[PDB]
Amino acid sequence: GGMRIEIKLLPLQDNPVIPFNYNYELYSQIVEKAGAIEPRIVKLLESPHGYWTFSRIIIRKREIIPEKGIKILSDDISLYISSSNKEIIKGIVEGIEKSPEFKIGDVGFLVADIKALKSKEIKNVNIFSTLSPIVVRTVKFEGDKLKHWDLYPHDELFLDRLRKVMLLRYHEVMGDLPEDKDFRIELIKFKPTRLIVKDSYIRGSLMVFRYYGSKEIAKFGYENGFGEKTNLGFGMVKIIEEQ
Repeated sequence: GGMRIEIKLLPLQDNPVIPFNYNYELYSQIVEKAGAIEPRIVKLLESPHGYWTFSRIIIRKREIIPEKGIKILSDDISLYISSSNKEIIKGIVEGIEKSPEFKIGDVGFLVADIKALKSKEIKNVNIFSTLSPIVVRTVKFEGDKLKHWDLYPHDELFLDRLRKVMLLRYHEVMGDLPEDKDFRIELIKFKPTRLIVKDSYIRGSLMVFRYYGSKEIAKFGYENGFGEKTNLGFGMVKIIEEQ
């Protein structure tokens, strides 16, 4: 069943401005903290198959400062993390309880609280909303090397690519392919995003979509994120009753 948690963050400085592209730095700290308590889950945490996922830092009141970052205008800040593997979550929770400080750019944060969220029931039909951008890629030509091409819901290959990615990740993480491998989605809301992850741009979709199909895959995406690069802080979604 895995677990989903909410981490409340308290900035040490007032009205700080954090950079927009903090994914790799945040990812690194979580892995570093979890590894200190259980070196054996580091391999799972760093695997590109996405054994877990995390959201973007959710700030209740923010202001986008072009060419500077995100200006925090509130102490109500949350970071959500999820995984189908309870052992991963316990490693992360314990790791953070022991080392409660996070550095995002030049802004420091203190973990103010860690709460387990209720894992909602997953059905054959669900309305999902992104907490972090969904990344779905394909391979396109670029000189003498294969370059990854980021897709969006309006792209013809999006759905088939998403389907393949989910099946591949499910096999690696769960151990075998899901009995029901089929699903479709219908876009409700959409906005493209671009983020630098370590040294490269990763383009994804912030979106609200209705999912139809395989319950096994819906549950997997809900717990481990939809799409690719989930362990780097992508593809996390929440369930909404109607929106």
